[PDB]
Amino acid sequence: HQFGDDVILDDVQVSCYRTLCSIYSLGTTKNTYVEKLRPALGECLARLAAAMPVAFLEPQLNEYNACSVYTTKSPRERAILGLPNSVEEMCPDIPVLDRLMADIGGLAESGARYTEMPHVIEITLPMLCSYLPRWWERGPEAPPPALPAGAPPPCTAVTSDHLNSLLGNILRIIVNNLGIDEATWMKRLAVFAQPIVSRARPELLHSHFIPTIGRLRKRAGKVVAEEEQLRLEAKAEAEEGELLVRDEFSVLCRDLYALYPLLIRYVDNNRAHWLTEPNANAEELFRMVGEIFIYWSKSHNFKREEQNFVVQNEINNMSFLTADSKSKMARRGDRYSVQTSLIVATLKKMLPIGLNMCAPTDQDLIMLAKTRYALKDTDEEVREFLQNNLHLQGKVEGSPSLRWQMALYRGLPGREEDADDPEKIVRRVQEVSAVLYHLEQTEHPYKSKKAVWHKLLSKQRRRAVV
Amino acid sequence: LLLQTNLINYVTSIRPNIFVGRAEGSTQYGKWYFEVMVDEVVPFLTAQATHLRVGWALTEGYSPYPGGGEGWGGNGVGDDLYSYGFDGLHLWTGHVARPVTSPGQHLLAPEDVVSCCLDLSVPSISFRINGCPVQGVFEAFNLDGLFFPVVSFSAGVKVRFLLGGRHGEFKFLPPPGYAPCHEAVLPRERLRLEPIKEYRREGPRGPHLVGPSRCLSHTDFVPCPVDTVQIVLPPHLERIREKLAENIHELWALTRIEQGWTYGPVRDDNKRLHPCLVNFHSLPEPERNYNLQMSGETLKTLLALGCHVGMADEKAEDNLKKTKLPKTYMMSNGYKPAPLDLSHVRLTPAQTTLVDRLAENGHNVWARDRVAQGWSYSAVQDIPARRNPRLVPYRLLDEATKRSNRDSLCQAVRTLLGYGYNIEPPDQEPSQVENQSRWDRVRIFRAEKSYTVQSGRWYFEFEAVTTGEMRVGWARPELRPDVELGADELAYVFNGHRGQRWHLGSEPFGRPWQSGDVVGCMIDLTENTIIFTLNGEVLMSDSGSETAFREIEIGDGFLPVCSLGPGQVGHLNLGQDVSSLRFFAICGLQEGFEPFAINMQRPVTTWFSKSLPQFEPVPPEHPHYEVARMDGTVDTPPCLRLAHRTWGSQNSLVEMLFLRLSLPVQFHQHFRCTDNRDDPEIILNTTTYYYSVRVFAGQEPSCVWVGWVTPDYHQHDMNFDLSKVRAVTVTMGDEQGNVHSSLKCSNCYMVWGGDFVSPGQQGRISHTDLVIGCLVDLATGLMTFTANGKESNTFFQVEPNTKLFPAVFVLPTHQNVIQFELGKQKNIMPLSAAMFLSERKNPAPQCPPRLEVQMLMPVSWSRMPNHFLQVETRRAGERLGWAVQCQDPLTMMALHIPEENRC
Repeated sequence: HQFGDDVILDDVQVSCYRTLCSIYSLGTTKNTYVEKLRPALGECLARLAAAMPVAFLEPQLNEYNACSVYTTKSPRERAILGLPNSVEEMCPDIPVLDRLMADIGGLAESGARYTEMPHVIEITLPMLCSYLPRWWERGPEAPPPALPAGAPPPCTAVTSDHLNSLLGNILRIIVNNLGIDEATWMKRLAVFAQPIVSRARPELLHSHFIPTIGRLRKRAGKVVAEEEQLRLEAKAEAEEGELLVRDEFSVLCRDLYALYPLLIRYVDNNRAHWLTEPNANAEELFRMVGEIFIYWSKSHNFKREEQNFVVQNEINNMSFLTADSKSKMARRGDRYSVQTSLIVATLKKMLPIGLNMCAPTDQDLIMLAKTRYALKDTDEEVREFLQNNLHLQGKVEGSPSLRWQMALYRGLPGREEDADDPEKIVRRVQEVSAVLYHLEQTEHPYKSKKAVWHKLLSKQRRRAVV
Repeated sequence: LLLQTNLINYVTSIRPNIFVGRAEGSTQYGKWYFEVMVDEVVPFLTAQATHLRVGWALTEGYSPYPGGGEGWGGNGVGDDLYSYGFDGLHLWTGHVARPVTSPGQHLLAPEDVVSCCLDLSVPSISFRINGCPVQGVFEAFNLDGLFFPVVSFSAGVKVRFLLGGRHGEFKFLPPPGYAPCHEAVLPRERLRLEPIKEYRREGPRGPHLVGPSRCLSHTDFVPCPVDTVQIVLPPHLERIREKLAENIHELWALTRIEQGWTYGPVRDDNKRLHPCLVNFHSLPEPERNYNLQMSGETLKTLLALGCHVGMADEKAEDNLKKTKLPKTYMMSNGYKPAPLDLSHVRLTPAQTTLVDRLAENGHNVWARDRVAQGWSYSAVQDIPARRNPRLVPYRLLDEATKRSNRDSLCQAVRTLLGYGYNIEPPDQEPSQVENQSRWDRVRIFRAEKSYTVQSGRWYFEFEAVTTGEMRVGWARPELRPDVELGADELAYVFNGHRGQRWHLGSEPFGRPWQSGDVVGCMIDLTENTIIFTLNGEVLMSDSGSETAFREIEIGDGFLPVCSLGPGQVGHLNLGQDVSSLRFFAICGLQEGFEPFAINMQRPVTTWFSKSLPQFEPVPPEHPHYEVARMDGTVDTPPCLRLAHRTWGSQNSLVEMLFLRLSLPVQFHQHFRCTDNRDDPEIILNTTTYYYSVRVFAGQEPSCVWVGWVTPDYHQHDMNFDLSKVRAVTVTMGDEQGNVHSSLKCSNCYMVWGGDFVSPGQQGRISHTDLVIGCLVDLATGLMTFTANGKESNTFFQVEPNTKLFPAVFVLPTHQNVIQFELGKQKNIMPLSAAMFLSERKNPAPQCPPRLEVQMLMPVSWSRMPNHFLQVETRRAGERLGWAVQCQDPLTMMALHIPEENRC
């Protein structure tokens, strides 16, 4: 409710400084009590950073800020109540913003794990994720009205570059710590990092996201290969290794539920531009998410481990999907639903890119490839089928709607008819057909109504077990 | 009997933004003058003759809509009782042309100057042609609203408005006491030429749909300061008041000094200086007196508001910190009266709003005092003539004077606080003006029912130029114009003023738009869902739903629909040009939605809700009103009875009902020069016809009006009384007085039942049933009334060819209200004879099926013309004035209903 400026003014500010600096000072020590305690402290710290009107990280520019004890109170005052006489001396233990960002970088490029930088991940990063947006709104790059713009110099120096660098470093940390068995901090860091993604620059995609999703896709593929071999060989030892593949599934689903909930937002803001001007990186991201969705659909275990992760970790996912409603400011389905699944949500978000890849003419071949997938024809088999039936491509003169669709298709700068080649066409038809296929089974699984459970029999048999 | 077809040219009306009226306590000058000069006229650009009329029109009720209208169309000045016009040869009012005599008579031609004069006092409207008097006047017309200059034209016209001063130069001297219309130009507004009640205007990308305009009322100019008669003044509030009087006087004097005013032995306006400057005593007493009355009005106003005032701190009351004027400054006086310091005093936002309200009241009090003195408003200041630019209520006042009166009064409040009198405002109470009904305020634009879709996936866009009340969505073909969109099952709509979605009520959904935002509406009949997007992003409920509405039934079909509130502008794109769509590719194209008009050679035809009330047959299933046709008996004639189904029940609707019979009686073209057994020859040769209305017992006659209405009646007033009735008198006379003719024309002729009733302030309830009889002589054009067989004083005279419908206006007070009794008095024919040719000589009363009761419905669906006249408006020059040009013809085939005389 943006009450901080009015509320936290003099003595509430003093108390907030004391709380802030105590929580930050707590970082150095290592204890089991501290480890179990940190997440609540970091959450409180983030909320306090968001609410606090002063920019404690950027003190040198405090003289501009009006909502500060130093400006409000005369030097005669502040002698009655002990002060250092300098907002810098407040509490020096907290480093400046540039220093902290440099530290987080250095750690991320070094490859530090959670054990080396547990204080940062649990406490500092949420504080920065809360600080940088609020002060970006009040800082340069804010939409300035003429008078407020000309008179006071902004206290904050925050810019979108800070947020972009922080997001890249966070993704770097996650990629460093993907493989580890125990990463509980992932969900909390992702939730805290959601806000800053809005200001992420386009280059972040190619720089960070594509490699991350590619690595996750490779890991998924290895895991499915192990699952296929395990199904091929039937033994009690085959029942052994089920545990291994499920543990791999669970850690993989943890990595995905860490990474995608950030990406979905990045996609939402950049989807319009990707559709307006086609982007090869966007197409490749669609390919990765589609491959992961195919693995999800084919592997029974992967779905169950996703579901177990969601239920045990109480991940609602409604905040990830709908949080923009919160920013704009006006149960088993809520627990787990396939709609909630971040895999299908991300695939549906990126699907328009895949559809834009395919020209309107390719719809007929797409349908044929979907039928072949229903015949269970493999990737190469649908490819050769498309080679055989390439001539079938739809007729612009024959169809009226295809006329204007294809007119728009040329209207796109990146899409030219001369550039298209048979191999490109058959490939994109194959990809879109596989995605649409598996999406149709996901959307209508038929698991419901296959064996209806009115549980009248279960009730009648409760008396029987009695 | 048969519908008639003919080709008619379109007509358009242009006015300046001058609005003048008369009201008690009004700030407005009564007499006004303007001119129109004809540069070019093409008599016959089409087969139909060119249209050019100049006149005055009333803000309320002058709603000329393109194409269809009264008579054969071409609605302009004088085609309604609200407008009064001159064509060069005739004076037009009520769609009647009355020839008027002028030297060198001719239809308006190039190089002709028409001078129009309005005297609200009489009231009278007069014309001069090329400086030569026009021997006819409009008088005795209604003053319910403001008056504005107007020209109505077809294509083939170039004319210029001359409004005086810098906006045009008059070729002929205005008659004495008549102000040029440019003087009426208001502070907050600049002079312009605008269309009247437009629902459409051309835009850069495409046409904009426009909501109803917000128009001022003649009451608005009347200041209404809060009453200060009941006042109790504490003694310390008496002297303190004088203290602030002198304090504000001194502060204002100094302020004038800092702005540079000096001392003058004499005073003058342009000079900018005031003689009081010299000392707070030495200044004249009348200034002190004036400041004292207003200082008291301040305290009395605080009391009237009821804010609690109390002496907070005796220490500050006893000791007053004194500002010291800067020593550096030097003044002819040499001595400055030190006011209290303003810096130490603090004001809260509530005090700021109180300051605004008190400044409003003070300015309104000043305006009332000046009005009592006889001052009036004028954009140009003439002290000798008592015309001031600032003599306008605070709302219409300009921002600069608003700020000056603000600031002064906030410093006055800080002075009170410096004395220490703490003031606590009372809680604010919301109020709803309801100056205009939802009916007129809301316009609905929908696609034509031919374009209804019962299948597929469709997309269309709506751009919001304004951020105010507008709704966009999909509607069923049987959408009722009356209902606000989405209140009923008929519409599936989204309202971004508040971020709501409407179907059978309102639920929060999405986010409110901002100016320039585009709403993409998509309907998927295959999945039976509706989706809304804003600027390319899907709107979400207070939930994860991507769909505003679900499980929709296809039924008859769906249509695109939008609704605009007053002062709202939208742009509707149905996809005839796919490139025009901004956000279609971002959302909808890949999903496969097709634009509503993707393959259409012609733009989609639209229909809009039109607020003109028209008579429609009472629905058989109308929940509240029932009409029963009774057969004639030996004792009783045939009758049509009205009953209230839901009377004496929760949800009962009690409101004014305007009813008329379907078929009229027509007066003869040429008026004749100069036992109870009917006499055959008398009854056969009589031109007199009769009907009666029986008001039942329990139905208050005071709530009933009986008589006739002309087809042009369109006035749907909840607070109806005979005063609201339109009326105007056309007077034609010789060059030297000697009035040849005076004709009174009105749309409604009626008698109030309270006139007939014997006084019943005591014993008001009457078991007896009242029976009001209406008689008309077609040959003499005379109309008379009978109370219970007793002749009433009221009588009317009408011109030949007049059509009159039996009409009853009633406020129900009982389940059984009225009967239209179609019967005959001895030696008088019933209405059947007059209505039907075959029955002209049949005295036997009859009620055929065609004769039916019709109730007034305020709003109706009206087609939007595919093409509209292109009018060029400019300012040719300071001397030339403003210029209006139409050159490209438009014609429409018009279907004419003869009985209703409408097209």
